[PDB]
Amino acid sequence: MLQKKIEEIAAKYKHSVVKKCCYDGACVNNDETCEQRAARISLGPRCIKAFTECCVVASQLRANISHKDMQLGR
Repeated sequence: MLQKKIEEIAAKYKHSVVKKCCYDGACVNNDETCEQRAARISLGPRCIKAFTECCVVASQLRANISHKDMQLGR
């Protein structure tokens, strides 16, 4: 599951673009500051909470495991 709970919340967005936003969120740079690590969340509004959210849930998916769940579920 390199993106199961995140590809699901991404696809269930009321905005095709929010999909990419959550895409990075799950692929967050490393810690909390996801797009923040990027440089400055400046790709859109739905992004801020879309990516931030997918990156936070992804944050808990990768902040506790380190295998199928982490390596994949992230």
